[PDB]
Amino acid sequence: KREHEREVIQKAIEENNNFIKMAKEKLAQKMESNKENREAHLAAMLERLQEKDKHAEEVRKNKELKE
Amino acid sequence: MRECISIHVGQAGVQIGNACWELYCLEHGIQPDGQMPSDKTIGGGDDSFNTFFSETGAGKHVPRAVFVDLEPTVIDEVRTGTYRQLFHPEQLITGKEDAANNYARGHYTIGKEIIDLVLDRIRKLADQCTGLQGFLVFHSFGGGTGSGFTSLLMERLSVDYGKKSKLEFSIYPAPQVSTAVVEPYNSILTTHTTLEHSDCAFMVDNEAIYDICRRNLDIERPTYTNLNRLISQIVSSITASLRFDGALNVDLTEFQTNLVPYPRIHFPLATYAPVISAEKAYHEQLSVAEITNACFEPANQMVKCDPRHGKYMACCLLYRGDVVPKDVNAAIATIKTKRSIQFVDWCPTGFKVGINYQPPTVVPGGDLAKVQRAVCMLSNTTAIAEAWARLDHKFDLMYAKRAFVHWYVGEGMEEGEFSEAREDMAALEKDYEEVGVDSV
Amino acid sequence: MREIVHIQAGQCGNQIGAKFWEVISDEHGIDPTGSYHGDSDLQLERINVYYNEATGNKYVPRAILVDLEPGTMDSVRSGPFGQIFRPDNFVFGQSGAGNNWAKGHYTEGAELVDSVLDVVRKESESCDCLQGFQLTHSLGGGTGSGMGTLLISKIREEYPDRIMNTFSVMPSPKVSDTVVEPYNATLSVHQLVENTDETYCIDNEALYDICFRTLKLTTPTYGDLNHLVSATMSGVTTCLRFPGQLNADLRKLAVNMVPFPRLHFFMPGFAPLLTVPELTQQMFDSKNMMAACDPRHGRYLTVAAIFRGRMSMKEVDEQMLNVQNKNSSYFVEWIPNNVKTAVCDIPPRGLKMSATFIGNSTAIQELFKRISEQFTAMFRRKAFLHWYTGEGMDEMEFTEAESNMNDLVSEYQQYQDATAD
Ligand SMILES: Nc1nc2c(ncn2[C@@H]2O[C@H](COP(=O)(O)OP(=O)(O)OP(=O)(O)O)[C@@H](O)[C@H]2O)c(=O)[nH]1
Ligand SMILES: Nc1nc2c(ncn2[C@@H]2O[C@H](COP(=O)(O)OP(=O)(O)O)[C@@H](O)[C@H]2O)c(=O)[nH]1
Ligand SMILES: O=C1NC(=O)[C@@H](c2cn3c4c(cccc24)CCC3)[C@@H]1c1c[nH]c2ccccc12
Ligand SMILES: [Ca+2]
Ligand SMILES: [Mg+2]
Repeated sequence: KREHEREVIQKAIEENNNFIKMAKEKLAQKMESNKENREAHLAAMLERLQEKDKHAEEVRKNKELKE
Repeated sequence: MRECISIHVGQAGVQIGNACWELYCLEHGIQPDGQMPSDKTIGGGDDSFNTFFSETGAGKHVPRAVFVDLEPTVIDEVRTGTYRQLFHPEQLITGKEDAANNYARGHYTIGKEIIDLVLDRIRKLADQCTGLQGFLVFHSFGGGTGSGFTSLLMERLSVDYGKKSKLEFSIYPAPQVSTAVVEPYNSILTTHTTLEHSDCAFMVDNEAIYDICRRNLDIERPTYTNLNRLISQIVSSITASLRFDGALNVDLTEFQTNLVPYPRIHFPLATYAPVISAEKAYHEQLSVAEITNACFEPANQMVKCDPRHGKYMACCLLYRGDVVPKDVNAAIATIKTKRSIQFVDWCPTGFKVGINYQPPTVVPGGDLAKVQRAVCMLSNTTAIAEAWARLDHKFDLMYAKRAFVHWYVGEGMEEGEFSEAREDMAALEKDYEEVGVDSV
Repeated sequence: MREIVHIQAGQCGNQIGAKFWEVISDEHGIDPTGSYHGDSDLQLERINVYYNEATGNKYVPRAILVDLEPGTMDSVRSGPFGQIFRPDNFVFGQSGAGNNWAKGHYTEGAELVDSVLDVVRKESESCDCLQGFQLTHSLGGGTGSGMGTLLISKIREEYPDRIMNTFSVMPSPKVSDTVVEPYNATLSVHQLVENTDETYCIDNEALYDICFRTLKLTTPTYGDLNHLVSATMSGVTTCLRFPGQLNADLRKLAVNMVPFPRLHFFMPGFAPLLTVPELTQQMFDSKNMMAACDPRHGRYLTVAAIFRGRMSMKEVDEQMLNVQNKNSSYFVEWIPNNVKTAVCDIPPRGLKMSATFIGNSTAIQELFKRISEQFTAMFRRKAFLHWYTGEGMDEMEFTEAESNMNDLVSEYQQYQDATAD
């Protein structure tokens, strides 16, 4: 009986810690994933604005090469 | 001991907090500067009101509360308001930019920048507790902060405080006082994320409160102030057992034992009575039987639904004022033989009763009449799932076209989170359907 | 606070830009010297949204004035409230666009744009928390059109996490005889659909028809057209400028108005041109739209409306519910509660009560089809195309701008035809 009593409270501690542990990890995973995505979205936005600059160079270049 | 820390998140949470704490002060005879003449133990004490108020050596009674918002203008009114002396400046936390009606910004982009600070300030309150019981979290479903930041906070609180109890007062969105078209999105996302981290959540349908203010107090177009003063009375009724003592006083945790049959089934339906104007209450005494019978009038519910078309899994009556058990039992006996009250077959049908002799209180220049007795019924009904159904439908209409989803994706979220959240709600609607089915 | 940085480019942009500042400076109760002489604290509650506070309680508009020709710059400085604008925020070239988009976007403007950004950067760096930019310009010209869209792209590079809003004036043969305008418009739209979050489609065709047929003004002046614009711009920014039941910013407006990123072209409306039921029916009437489009030729994705003045709010709520019910077919059902009503206690100047309307309607395609029709009529003949290729442009950039605006139309048509089931 004493042995069973120890196993019950130990199980309660284990499940409590497991819940804390999983919650801490599930959150870290989410904030990381969200950081990647938001960055990749802003990075893509800047890349095609970069393409608009490169294009403008090719336009101004094309002008002086027609004179 | 048995201290309770309140956390008020976003505009709705903060402004409701203002109403609640103002009401608490008047019920306990606490002045706007925090002084409480009737309290003879200076600088401390183990009285009942100490569950919600700490004490400084100068005799100031300070709310065990943190106010958080990602925008400063709402809390700035608290900082310069009537009860500005009540709170230590560190209890009032603000950012410079709100979540813009976006769950993603409240949970990730903007919220992550202030989450560590909030937890530190919460920790400072907890370290002043000799026996912290749990947290009470006030927030809206629809706001970006009330939605996004709350769910982040709830997750972080489960990590930092383990299985310490966390209760919710959640404002369910209504079109009459809507602030964004994406409130259904924010609602579903928060409910999903917070579900595992909340032990009990009291939803407050703004349309229900809007209707009651129009119908019972004859307010042609209720303001947030009108809604909040009514809400604070319901909140006061629920927390009354924690803030007062009495022979017939029943602790909220005991009601909670009956109200939550399964972890996910933790959304009680609140019903309050009497809500009546001064004009109508004059020369008009509402008896115990009358206010108790009013608890089974759907028009008086905090959430729009029809319990008469559902099944009960618990029924609790929280009385306050001039009330004795004899009149309660008589009123209940009458009601049982005249109302559509049916329980599931796996639960006992007895009503759990609590009485706090401390009479109801009203705020100066308010609309609510001051009455000698009031009652708040807390019932666990399958009918509350109707609130989920209405929200989930509005969610489906927009998400089938992915309307407004790009505002969330742009903040780093994925469509998988939307579908994951919606499936959890679908399972929750199914859960409430299953518990209502008769046993084999 | 939450600051908005104002920018006005080209002739048209500075005209309506100056008018906008004249009107709201009056509403917030400040004189051309920048001093406050009002009576209500509500005028200064959210004043920092558009104004910087200088020494001796001087309120300076957070505005940047731009043009490739120094002519209009003298007009503003000499015009009323000319002494309120920050002198250093005046950025002017000497060239002049000559209604050439390529000059404003790639040549002349690309040489002046950096000195504009230096002023943008200086204003922005002082902000407590910048929420975004609002630009006033026309799409028919060369500077405000060509260089205006260049600035947007350049500003979006340094502030990709800020809201970009524009008050774009659409060209109309009823007002401007200039032939090349449908080129400048199409090329501008090609930019706005990609790099702006919200665009108020101020349509000269609509502005003309209102003055002529309703206000009974034959041969209407630009002053007449702008009196409509100013009243509109005043209305749609009320929620940004004053405290109310719900306070709004550029982001919260975009979230609620734009269900899909590209579909961010609003048709504004105004009423009158009374009692509550009268106002509500007029603001939903096609005659009161500042964009030459019939809303009953499409469906509303989202709708925003202010009612200004002291009136029965119970009545306004009932009438707005009334209109949605009687006109339910013209609001998409797959977006629940897609109509919101706002209320400001303070009325405009002259009117005891008014109502301004912001509609994200699929009927806006009619406006783009008009431009596209005038565009392709010129492009099939390659008329005046040498003015653009002369600056180094390619025929493709015309084709791409055409097909992109074609997609915008068909995309508006897609969600018009969509159903719940
Ligand atoms: N009952 C009640 N509801 C409120 C109150 N204030 C806001 N709400 C509701 O809250 C919802 C919007 O959430 P908010 O709390 O206003 O927004 P937030 O939490 O500050 O988050 P942000 O979007 O970042 O501003 C709306 O549906 C409102 O009806 C209030 O004082 N009382
Ligand atoms: N409503 C209005 N439209 C204008 C005004 N001035 C010019 N426009 C329009 O703008 C177009 C000409 O562009 P403009 O502003 O002159 O080009 P820019 O000054 O070189 O950028 C025409 O289609 C006009 O209808 C004005 O004061 N009010
Ligand atoms: O103050 C506000 N902020 C917002 O986001 C606006 C809004 C638009 N929709 C909303 C919805 C819900 C709630 C708020 C808003 C439904 C769809 C469109 C709202 C507003 C009402 N009338 C206006 C007039 C001018 C400028 C802003 C507004
Ligand atoms: Ca004490
Ligand atoms: Mg807020």
